[PDB]
Amino acid sequence: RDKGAPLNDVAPFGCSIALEPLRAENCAVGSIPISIDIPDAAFTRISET
Amino acid sequence: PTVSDLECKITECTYASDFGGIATVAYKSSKAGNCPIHSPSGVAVIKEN
Repeated sequence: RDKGAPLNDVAPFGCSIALEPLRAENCAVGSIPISIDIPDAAFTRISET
Repeated sequence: PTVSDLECKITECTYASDFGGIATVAYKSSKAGNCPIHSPSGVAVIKEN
């Protein structure tokens, strides 16, 4: 009752919190260099579209 | 069929070995039927005779 406020109410760059694995969910900040290897079967050949 | 007054264009040319290069051809025939094809230049090798 003379504490400070919670990090899910004072954090920056947009986070939420849990007493669970101690995650800080959904922190929207910056970029992520993401790269995928699609299954070639999922491709449609060009001569059909 | 005489096919002239046509048009040809690649649509997805694959700079490659397997027959990845494709090209639509705006065929402008007189009769209707078969039409043998070939590139007299050796640049292009075609899967369809």
